[PDB]
Amino acid sequence: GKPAGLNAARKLRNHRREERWADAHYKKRLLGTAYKSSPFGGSSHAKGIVVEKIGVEAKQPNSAIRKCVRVQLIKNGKKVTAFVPHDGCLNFVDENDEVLLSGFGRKGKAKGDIPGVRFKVVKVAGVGLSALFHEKKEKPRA
Amino acid sequence: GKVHGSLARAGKVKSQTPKVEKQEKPKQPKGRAYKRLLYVRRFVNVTNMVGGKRRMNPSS
Amino acid sequence: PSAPRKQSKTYKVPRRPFESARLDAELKLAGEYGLRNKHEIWRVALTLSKIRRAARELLTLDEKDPKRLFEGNAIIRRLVRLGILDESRMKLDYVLALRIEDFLERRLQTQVFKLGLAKSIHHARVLIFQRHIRVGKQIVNVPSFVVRLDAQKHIDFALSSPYGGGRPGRCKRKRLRS
Amino acid sequence: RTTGFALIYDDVEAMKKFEPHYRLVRVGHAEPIQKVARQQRKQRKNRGKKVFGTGKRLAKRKSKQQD
RNA sequence: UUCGAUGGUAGGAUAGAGGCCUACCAUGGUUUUAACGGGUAACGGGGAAUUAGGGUUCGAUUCCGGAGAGGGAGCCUGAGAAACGGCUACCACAUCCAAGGAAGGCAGCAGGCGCGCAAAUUACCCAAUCCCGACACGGGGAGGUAGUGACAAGAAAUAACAAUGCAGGGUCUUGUAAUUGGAAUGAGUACAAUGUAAAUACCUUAACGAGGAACAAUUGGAGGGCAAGUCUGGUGCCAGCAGCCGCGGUAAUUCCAGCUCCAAUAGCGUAUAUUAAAGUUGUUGCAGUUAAAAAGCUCGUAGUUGAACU
Repeated sequence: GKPAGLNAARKLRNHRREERWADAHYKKRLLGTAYKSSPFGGSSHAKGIVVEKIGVEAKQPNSAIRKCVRVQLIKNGKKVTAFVPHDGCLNFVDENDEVLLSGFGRKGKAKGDIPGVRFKVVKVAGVGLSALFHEKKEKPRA
Repeated sequence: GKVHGSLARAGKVKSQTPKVEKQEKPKQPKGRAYKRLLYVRRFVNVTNMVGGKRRMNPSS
Repeated sequence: PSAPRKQSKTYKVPRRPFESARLDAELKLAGEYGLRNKHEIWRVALTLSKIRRAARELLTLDEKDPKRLFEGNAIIRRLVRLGILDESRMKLDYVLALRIEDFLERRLQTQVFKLGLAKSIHHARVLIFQRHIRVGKQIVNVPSFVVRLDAQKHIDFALSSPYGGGRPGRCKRKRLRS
Repeated sequence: RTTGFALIYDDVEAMKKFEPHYRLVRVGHAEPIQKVARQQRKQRKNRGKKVFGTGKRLAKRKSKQQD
């Protein structure tokens, strides 16, 4: 079973220290992967430039076009994939719009049927989504 | 998909849907009056009960 | 400057946000006592939990202990003075059986509503906000004024203001003009 | 209720001697002081430190070298 | 352990002990109780968040101690500095040059550029705390005060007294009011006193200051989780919605428009980090025949545990 001696504190502490690496949560914190190879170095949001738009296909059992775009980060140089939440915004969003990218809400995991996408766009041209949609704000003449 | 993208058919229903104007309505109390109105419509002026329905937004 | 000024939160959010057996009681209490929102309910629950926790930490010790005896009185005097406990019948176990209902009936708003001049607790709250209330020697402009057992006899109308006379005017003067 | 402090010096010399300047101005015993701004005073002090001596010698030497 | 690593003698240097340094003499010191090396997106602590308990995470930051003043190195003054709003030389930058030269360091208070998801005035004053000096008298971007904000905590505007018929209820009382009207009205407007170095503000001051755009409350959701529609119109596995399950192929309570309802409230949602739940780190308190998991087996030293009896 487990050691139960009064002088086995070192043995118990060492075994717990070795075994805690098997924990998925502890490993993801102690490896530093957020600052080592992750697209986001712990940042909640990051600015980027739109590269292109990709029509990803939904997985089973759904079937639709996800209306995604590809965005190149300006502070890291890593090319990632972005998801536009609403409908009819890919026409408004053109190349080089200075978009803002954030997480999806699954702690960096793909949400729903969208394959291989982990980020979502929040602002376009520095004005914010759902503002130009309701015709409250307008895209600057850039 | 694969190497394709439908950037032209997006927002079809939103673009083609009819648009109507919101119905006009006078002012409505907000705050403690709203709490009193909810209290007054909850159980002291029961109109939708019997069977435990407790419906506040019945369908028509 | 030299040291930070201590600040703290007084209201606590329940673990379950939409319990039916809890929301109905909170709505019933709010409607009965004319509370602004449920922030008052959270604050009262928080201080009651603090008092209950202190009493439990006291009661987990044996009797005749100097610490338990010293601290088991101070809470009793505070409760008796504030009127949360009755005029008598204390046994250092009544502290664990308090209710939000009695804590809320101990506020100044309940007392002014009970004496009257408003016909409703909402109008009593309006009176307490309008500074027309004369609770005690010093005017009180807060419904959450916990009133002791000594300041319940000085409550009446103000010398000034139309309800006390002194040339009301205002809307009366406007009607006189028109 | 209106509360405050009262400091009777039971004399005129004692009050006029041991009293803050703003308190003296409030009682209005003497006229106020009209001076330059704080920034102007500090800049004048800096220029005065930059110039060594009385100050008119620099003007005299400048006049000699430029006339 | 070369070029000091461990110890002895003697000397030098230091304000002072001391391999701090030097000459000689011995090979010593640490380490599986993890020495040494490497990483740390590591200044340390008082402390903070969650809270049955045990624990987990954070702590640049109002208090204490250490380091730095672009990176090093040296030095004068001074009791006290290896000082940078003291000096000197190199390294990387910036500047006037008449081309001979000269000259610096805001990780101080303000303000500018750039990196940025991310953070304020080129303001007033030494009046309060204290500091410095020859000293009641001077100075102090230490410090006090204010301008700016959505958020850090505490209190509360958006109402309310009646006549009125209907649904009523049981002669006392609630609601829909295309209704009235006299009331208490505070936000502001002005002024006076107080406040303060001067103010701002708070408190406080008569007095002007609602009959409806009165001086329009928002944020999300309304299938389960989890509370509130199978309601009316548009599309028809398309647009899309969607934290997961999941809805959509002409009856769509889950897509977008209207109506209403539910939750919090001048606040709500979203993205990320963390904590509880996680008895999925388990000393308390996990599990190992079949879900992940008993070394093929044995000996054996650290390590752990060790019959009774005074």
